Amino acid sequence: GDERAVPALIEALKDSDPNVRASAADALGKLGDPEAVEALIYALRDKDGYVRFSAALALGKIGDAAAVYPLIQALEDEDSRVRWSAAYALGQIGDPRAEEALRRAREDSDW
Amino acid sequence: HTDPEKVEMYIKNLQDDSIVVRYSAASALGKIGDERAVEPLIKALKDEDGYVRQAAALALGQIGDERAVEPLIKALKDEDSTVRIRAARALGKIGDERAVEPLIKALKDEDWQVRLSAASALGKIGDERAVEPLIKALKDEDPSVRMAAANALGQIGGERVRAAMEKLAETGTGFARKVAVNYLETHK
Repeated sequence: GDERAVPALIEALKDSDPNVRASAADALGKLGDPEAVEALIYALRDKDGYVRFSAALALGKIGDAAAVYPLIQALEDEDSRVRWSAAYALGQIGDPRAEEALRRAREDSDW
Repeated sequence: HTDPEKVEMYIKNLQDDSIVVRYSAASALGKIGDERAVEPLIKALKDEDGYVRQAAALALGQIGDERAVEPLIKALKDEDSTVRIRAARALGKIGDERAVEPLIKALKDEDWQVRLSAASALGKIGDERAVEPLIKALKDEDPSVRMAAANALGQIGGERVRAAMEKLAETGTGFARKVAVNYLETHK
């Protein structure tokens, strides 16, 4: 499609304003562009939970399997909202490895 | 199915002054998959702008031409981490054995996401030269890299992986010991 906007949106993920970073993540999500998977995977480790949530949702809409292990790791995030946005993303991607991870993450919490 | 006019239009766009036109052209040519774009994309891999290099690396992997194996091995040394990621995944897709030793070095990259992509690529290639580096990667500080190394080890399979798992089951600790324990239970 229109790749022209993608580089500035990836740069907007590095902005000092977390609202700008979450906005950029939402925009890249609507595009569903695989050109932003790496940048959004990095955005999953952002200091702000509202950005991590937005990056997780955007990764789900892109549907690229490169996000599978980082999203699996985001199931053990301190912020409970990030946890179900990561789980929603994994569900959308539809990779079998997520199933085992969800049942395993249940075992680690139960102990 | 292809459009020869569009392919040549995008090849010319790789020589444009605008970073954004160059990036869109490399992206478009990757989705097309025409081998006519391999030589121009190999040159775009050396572009001054990082985004243009990323799109060129992704595109060359999508085409899967072996002419790109050596330029992509060099791109594993790029200053931009997302260019190094795409160079690794592009080299995993092609499956050439020439990429095994450079990917093994890439498993020791300063960036966790590059290490993640190297583990994944070695698993897709299936070369047993990766078995020892991947076992070392089971001890990585980053949990995603550990999971990708454990997955890559299962993908390689064979007698060398089973023997390495046998040793790990006894001598190892933590996650690496668990990976080895779950491997021997699903491979006997």
